[PDB]
Amino acid sequence: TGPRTCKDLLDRGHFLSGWHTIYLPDCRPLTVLCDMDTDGGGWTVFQRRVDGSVDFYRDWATYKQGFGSRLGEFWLGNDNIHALTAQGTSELRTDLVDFEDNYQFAKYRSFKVADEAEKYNLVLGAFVEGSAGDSLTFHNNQSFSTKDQDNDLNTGNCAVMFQGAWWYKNCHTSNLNGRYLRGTHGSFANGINWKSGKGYNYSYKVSEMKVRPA
Amino acid sequence: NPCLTGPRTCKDLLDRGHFLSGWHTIYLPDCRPLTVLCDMDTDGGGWTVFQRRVDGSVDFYRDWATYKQGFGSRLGEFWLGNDNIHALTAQGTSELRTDLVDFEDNYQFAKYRSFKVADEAEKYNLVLGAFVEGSAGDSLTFHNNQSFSTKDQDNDLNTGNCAVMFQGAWWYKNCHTSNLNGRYLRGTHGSFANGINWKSGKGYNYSYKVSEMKVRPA
Amino acid sequence: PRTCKDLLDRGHFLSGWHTIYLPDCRPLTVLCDMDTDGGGWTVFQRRVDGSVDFYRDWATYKQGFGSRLGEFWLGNDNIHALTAQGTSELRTDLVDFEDNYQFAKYRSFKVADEAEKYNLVLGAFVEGSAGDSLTFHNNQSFSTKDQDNDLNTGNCAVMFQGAWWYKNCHTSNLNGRYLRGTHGSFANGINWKSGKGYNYSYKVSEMKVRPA
Ligand SMILES: *[C@@H]1O[C@H](CO)[C@@H](O[C@@H]2O[C@H](CO)[C@@H](O)[C@H](O)[C@H]2NC(C)=O)[C@H](O)[C@H]1NC(C)=O
Ligand SMILES: CC(=O)N[C@@H](CS)C(=O)O
Ligand SMILES: CC(=O)N[C@@H](CS)C(=O)O
Ligand SMILES: CC(=O)N[C@@H](CS)C(=O)O
Ligand SMILES: CC(=O)N[C@@H](CS)C(=O)O
Ligand SMILES: CC(=O)N[C@@H](CS)C(=O)O
Ligand SMILES: CC(=O)N[C@@H](CS)C(=O)O
Ligand SMILES: [Ca+2]
Ligand SMILES: [Ca+2]
Ligand SMILES: [Ca+2]
Repeated sequence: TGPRTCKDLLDRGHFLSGWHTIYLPDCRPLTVLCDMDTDGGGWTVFQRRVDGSVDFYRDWATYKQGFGSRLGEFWLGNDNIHALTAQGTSELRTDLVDFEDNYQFAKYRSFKVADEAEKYNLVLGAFVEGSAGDSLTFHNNQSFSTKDQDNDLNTGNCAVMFQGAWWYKNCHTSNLNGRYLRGTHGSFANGINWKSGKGYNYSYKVSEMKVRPA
Repeated sequence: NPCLTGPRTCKDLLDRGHFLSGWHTIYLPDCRPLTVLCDMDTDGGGWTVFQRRVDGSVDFYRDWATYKQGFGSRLGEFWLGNDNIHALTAQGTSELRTDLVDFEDNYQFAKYRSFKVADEAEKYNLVLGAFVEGSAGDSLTFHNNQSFSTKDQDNDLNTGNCAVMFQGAWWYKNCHTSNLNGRYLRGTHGSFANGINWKSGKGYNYSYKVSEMKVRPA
Repeated sequence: PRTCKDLLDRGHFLSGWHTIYLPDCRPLTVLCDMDTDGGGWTVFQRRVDGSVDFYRDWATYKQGFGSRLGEFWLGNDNIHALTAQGTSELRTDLVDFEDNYQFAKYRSFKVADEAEKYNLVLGAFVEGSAGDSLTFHNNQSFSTKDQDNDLNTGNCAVMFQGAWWYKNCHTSNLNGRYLRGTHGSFANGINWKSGKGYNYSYKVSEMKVRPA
């Protein structure tokens, strides 16, 4: 048939990382970023923060379809992300870089997101390994919330209090779609924050969330 | 049959459900395929970007032939080329937006009702519609209905050579008030108006960090 | 389209990833430098920011590694395939941390297949402000940390943290560590000895081929 993941492509001898066009179960094309280097390679990347050039404080319609630049930061979009994580079993990996260049990460057994009707519900496996600690199981079975759509289990607005979008609760222990605040920041838990990573007051330089059939 | 069944613009591609910026190949009026950068993010999406400065890696002080055909890198800085820019904006009405960024991460912009450049025979004459809006202020209306000039081909209205004088390439009049193809001078410079300058923006003595020029069907 | 020069001829004036066809007609996406010295160069190595680790083994250099988005080594099999039929000039481009440019050029450039240990076959130096720091390495095997093929009793890949056609050991070390300017450490950076010497590591390095 044809390539359906970055796993396929790597196996087919595409060894350099970059944008490749894979085929959704639905088929229908869809060009994605492939990380062929990290942890044996073949990861499809749906989120990337690198320099704070793209504004992530976006609404529902935008997160649905995705936004950003293949040239920089981006969200692959929730419909795509669902299509992508729906049919085998993908394992999520997160990669975080502080402004020292100390890498830290988190690996998870499985990773699925429900369709838009299910509100892009997070179905997270269990923390495997990762020097950044588990700052995401906390958000299991919890709908995705955006500025123009409050779904969080909180009386106020998590998306707005911490200026981001996430599967918020009351509210978060992770906030990778938050403000790009450049290292330690006075403001509270509103940067690119990994609770168990560098706490609620440090915003990483680099954030990447990627998948790969386990 | 791909000339017939492909997209004509970055707008078409947005319509067909490409929401990420990047290089897509579109088909020009003469059926010729061309790979352009689509900015799908800014002010609505569907812009075809034709110039981009960002880090000063590419040298923009080039002769006529090179501006004609295009030069640079999809990976970074670039000019799409005068023939292409003309073919883009010939049959139809396209609006132009200018995006700018300084070294303290201020974003500004300027937008224009229409934007057309003639063919080479007409020396890529600029035909600029009215200023719509922008925090950058207007620094392009001044250059309306002027020829494009390079160092090795002078078509301005200055007794001298603007392109040489201000080390760029533009629809120079006498001489300029914007100079987005000037030297990558990195913030405030001591040299006069030879940077990537937008006069109503940060004047003749500050060169921006980023510049982008893009078109969308009006 | 069989090379980047073909593509330039067909009106592709911007540098970027295009897919060409290997002489056996296998497709391969390569970086085409359409700007330098007349354009048409297929790029097979690139350092620029120090984000990729170049201190790799034989398998990894054989197949290629890195990102289209940044730094990479096209892979030895591909570099062989590319320089297999005909004659290809080599250009080495170097940029320092004051943005000064230096280059080197060579009449011809060929690397043998894996059997002959990706042996280096180089033509005459023609010119370049970096000076000739590659001829010294002509007719040598490629070495990595795990497969030592040099003419030194020790391991050169390990001694100078890179991968090259090491003799005893090197006068160029472009796959060395990204050390960022002048370094006290001896000869283990992105080093071109006739250029900035054994103690300066360049900001940018590119190695490219084009039909002669
Ligand atoms: C664009 O500029 C040209 C000159 O390059 C203008 O030409 C002049 O136009 C006026 C009419 O208002 C004539 O009286 C002059 O004699 C013309 N000079 C030349 C050299 O032809 C032209 O008018 C401008 N066009 C527009 C649309 O403003
Ligand atoms: C905004 C951005 O990240 N773009 C750069 C990243 S290297 C580019 O590829 O030109
Ligand atoms: C951020 C980046 O890479 N630039 C985009 C704007 S979203 C572009 O104009 O192509
Ligand atoms: C022909 C042209 O414009 N290119 C020149 C600089 S003017 C060059 O890079 O050698
Ligand atoms: C990215 C590349 O290979 N070349 C660029 C700058 S070196 C260019 O064509 O201007
Ligand atoms: C190329 C290289 O060194 N690879 C190592 C890990 S980086 C290996 O697992 O064999
Ligand atoms: C966009 C960019 O320059 N980053 C490269 C670094 S080698 C990458 O994504 O791998
Ligand atoms: Ca609420
Ligand atoms: Ca003049
Ligand atoms: Ca040895």
